[PDB]
Amino acid sequence: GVEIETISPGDGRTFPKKGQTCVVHYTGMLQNGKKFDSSRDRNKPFKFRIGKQEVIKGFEEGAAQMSLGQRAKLTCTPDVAYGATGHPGVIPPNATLIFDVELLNLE
Repeated sequence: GVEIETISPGDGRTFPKKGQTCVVHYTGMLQNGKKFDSSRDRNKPFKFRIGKQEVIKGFEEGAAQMSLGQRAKLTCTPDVAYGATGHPGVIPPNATLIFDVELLNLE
């Protein structure tokens, strides 16, 4: 399940498609917890493409439901990211994810 709660500004029309490589300043957050991940720290804006299952499933669908310049607010279910397994030492088992996501892409 992907829930979008948009911080508005942008265009609302340029949507990501297959074969396109997009650029995201992501920012993680644990529910009732602290940060666990940031692209704001490293200043390297995480260039990735669409459709290769590179990212987790919850972040994947929320990337397509945005447009250029927009700023969404994801909410990922446990079964789409890590929930039974848990990423070792960083994401606990049965975790619910929050993501500050800005889509400033190309192509």
